[PDB]
Amino acid sequence: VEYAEYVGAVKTVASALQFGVDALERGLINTVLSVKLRHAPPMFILQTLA
Amino acid sequence: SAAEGLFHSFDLLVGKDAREAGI
Amino acid sequence: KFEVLLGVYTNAIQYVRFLETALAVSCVNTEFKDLSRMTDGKIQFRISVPTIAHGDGRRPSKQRTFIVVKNCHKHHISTEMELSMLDLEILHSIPETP
Amino acid sequence: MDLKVVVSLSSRLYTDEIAKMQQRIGCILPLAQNVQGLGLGQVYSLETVPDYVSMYNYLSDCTLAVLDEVSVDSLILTKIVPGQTYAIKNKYQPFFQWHGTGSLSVMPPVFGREHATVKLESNDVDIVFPMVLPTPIAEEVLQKILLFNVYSRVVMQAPGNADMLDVHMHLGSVSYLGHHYELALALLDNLSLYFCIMVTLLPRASMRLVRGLIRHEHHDLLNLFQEMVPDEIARIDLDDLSVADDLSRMRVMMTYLQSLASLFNLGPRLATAAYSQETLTATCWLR
Amino acid sequence: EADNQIMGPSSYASFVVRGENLVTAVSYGRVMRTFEHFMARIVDSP
Amino acid sequence: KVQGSVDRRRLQRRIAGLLPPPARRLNISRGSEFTRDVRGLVEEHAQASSLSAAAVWRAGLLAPWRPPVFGDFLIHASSFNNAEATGTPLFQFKQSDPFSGVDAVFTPLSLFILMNHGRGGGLTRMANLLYDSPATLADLVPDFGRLVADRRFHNFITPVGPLVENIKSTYLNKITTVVHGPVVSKAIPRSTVKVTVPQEAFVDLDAWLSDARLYVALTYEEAGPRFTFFQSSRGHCQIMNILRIYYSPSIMHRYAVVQPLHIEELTFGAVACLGTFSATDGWRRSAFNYRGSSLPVVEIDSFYSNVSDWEVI
Repeated sequence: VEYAEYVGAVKTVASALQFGVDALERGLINTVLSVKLRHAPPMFILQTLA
Repeated sequence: SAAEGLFHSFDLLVGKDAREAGI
Repeated sequence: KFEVLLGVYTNAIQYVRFLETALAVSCVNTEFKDLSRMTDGKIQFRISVPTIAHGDGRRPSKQRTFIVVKNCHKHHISTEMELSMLDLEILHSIPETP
Repeated sequence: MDLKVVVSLSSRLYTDEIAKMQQRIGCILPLAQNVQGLGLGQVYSLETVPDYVSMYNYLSDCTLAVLDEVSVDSLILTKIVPGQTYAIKNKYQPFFQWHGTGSLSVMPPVFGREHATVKLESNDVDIVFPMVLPTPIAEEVLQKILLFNVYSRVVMQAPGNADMLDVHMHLGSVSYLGHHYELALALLDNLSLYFCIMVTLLPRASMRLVRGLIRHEHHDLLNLFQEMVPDEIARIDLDDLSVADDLSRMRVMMTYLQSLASLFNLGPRLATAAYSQETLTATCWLR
Repeated sequence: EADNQIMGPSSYASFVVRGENLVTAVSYGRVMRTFEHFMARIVDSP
Repeated sequence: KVQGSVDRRRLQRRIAGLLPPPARRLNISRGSEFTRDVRGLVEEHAQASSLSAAAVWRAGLLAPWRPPVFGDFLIHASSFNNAEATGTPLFQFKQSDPFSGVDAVFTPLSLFILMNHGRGGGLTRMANLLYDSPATLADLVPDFGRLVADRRFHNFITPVGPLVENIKSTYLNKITTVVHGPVVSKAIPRSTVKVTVPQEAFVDLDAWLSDARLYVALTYEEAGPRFTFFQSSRGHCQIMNILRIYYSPSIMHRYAVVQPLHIEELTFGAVACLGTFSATDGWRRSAFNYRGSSLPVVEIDSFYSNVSDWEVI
């Protein structure tokens, strides 16, 4: 029974670590999409400037 | 004191291989 | 492209150690290797004074061994070392390419 | 446990920003992370008047923090736990004193707004550090600024009653532990007004409460001895007023006495143990 | 100046042990030789 | 021959699992002994910061035994007496002179002889026997009669908790007092500490009522002040009311004869909390003896001195 509880705790810690890694893998794309939206002048500007 | 009831076995000399004094 | 040649001057520092400096003459120093082991702040001194053999008075006395005690100071020196995170992540992974 | 908090600055900085964090590394600031709301920079914005009660209730609302480092973009700082002790310096525009005072105070700087507000033209965050000062120094300067702005507004009403030279002889010179310090000069105006209405409502409220509690203990030593002292000129005019206006007076009276009692208590109450003069630092824990 | 440098130890001294050499009684010659070593060292400087 | 309710192996491996890690040595003696310590350090940071199971294992493995702050003072060895006990709650009187290389503190016997010089049982003769002259502590304090006339004696006395380390010198005795946190021994090893309070200046508030905090109480009796020490397990914020009730039978009874002027003298005493000791251990009475005679003394173990501010009664 404590083997089952300890395996459940290992699954909890592994799910939390996978949650952290998945949080960075989505946060990295979020920062990339923020930078790509920050260095983007709109098309009503670049139809003439370009 | 603190040595009021204890036996002493050996000592630890400060590298005095022929001298007996010191600390 | 080799663009420009800059010269910088780092500062040479004469690094000192306690045996290298000269006031270690005063202090016979040891390596006690764990200072938690001594559990009394005082240290017993066995002072044994010799005797001078007088003959005319015929008044003999032994070596008047008297014992005093003296304290043991303790100190606590502390500093910081600033190692970077990326250098430790480099050091954890042994490379093979030059 | 890392009690350190990280704050990313918006843009890139420059030289005297590094010089002014090197000036203000030792001093401290409150908290709310978000680079706009770091400390009192949302009260010292000049589009509103910098008030004392809003800033004080914000300072008692939020926690406190020790600034530690400013790189090109980071703001490395640690906050205040009640648990363990941190190291504090003065680094303040008034350089007052540390002579072994076992009780400290943290108040917003009434001596100078710009004296503790540091400004950056590239970063409009206008952050500012409230003045840490010992408790007798704190109570002496709060008295000597409150009565000063009271006298200033009274001279503005009628200048014939109060003067400035005899009040600058005494109410501009705090003196504590042999040291004789000098200080002279909206926020103190409204703070004085709260005290002004509290000390004018305290007569009717005081006679009403001692008339309610006057004969509870039907022969008390303590109650009769507190009744023998106060003013014979005071205890006459109570029964003339209506009920609802009386209880509204007592209600506003109780709200602002609790507010001014918590305000006269020195807010963030630090406590020092051993102060080093040659390094200008002391160890402090939250109390 | 009598010199310009001095010879000193390169490391700290370590604590040596002394007293619990728990070897057995070897012979009569060993105890007699050690007794003569401990007592005739009174009158001998080298 | 039979089986116990506990197997020794399971308890042994549980203790081995819940054991704290050893503190990291760093040999500065030999480079061969130095490179292994720095390799252990970089492996420790690697397995404590890399995103794997090692980081959460070492994070759960860590226990948080924090050392308390200490107050180092320099007092005159003639204005002090080293024959008093170790765990005595000292009271640093604030010296207004900046041209003072030393400071001055107070054992309860010293301020007791100051209050008796400003105006008993066996403790007054014990304090006259320990501190032989009250004139020394009388001209040690600059303004004693004036500051007790204006009744601001309480904020000029800052309690610094109990005394632990006290060296003995000819001039300028150095003392070490724990100020915040647990009382503990610093230079002498961290084994055990007690707090000695004089029993005649220490009364139980709850026995008069009929955790465990400790309160220092100044009172301004109308012939001259007195300190008393109050122990109560009651509220931190409901200590003013009960002590107001306690000093109520004395205040007007000796305040009928006095009336103030140039207004002062309204503040009747002030009270700070020295700190808290545990409710598990009580206070055990003992005897404090000087070479003349003895005096009953109260020992308080396991104190956590957190000195608050003086609060007027």
